[PDB]
Amino acid sequence: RDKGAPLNDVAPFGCSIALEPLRAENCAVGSIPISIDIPDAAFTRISET
Amino acid sequence: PTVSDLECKITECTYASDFGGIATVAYKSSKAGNCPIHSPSGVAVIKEN
Repeated sequence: RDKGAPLNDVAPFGCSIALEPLRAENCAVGSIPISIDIPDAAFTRISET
Repeated sequence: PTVSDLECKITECTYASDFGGIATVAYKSSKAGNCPIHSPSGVAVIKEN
């Protein structure tokens, strides 16, 4: 009752919190260099579209 | 069929070995039927005779 406020109410760059694995969910900040290897079967050949 | 007054264009040319290069051809025939094809230049090798 003379504490400070919670990090899910004072954090920056947009986070939420849990007493669970101690995650800080959904922190929207910056970029992520993401790269995928699609299954070639999922491709449609060009001569059909 | 005489096919002239046509048009040809690649649509997805694959700079490659397997027959990845494709090209639509705006065929402008007189009769209707078969039409043998070939590139007299050796640049292009075609899967369809």
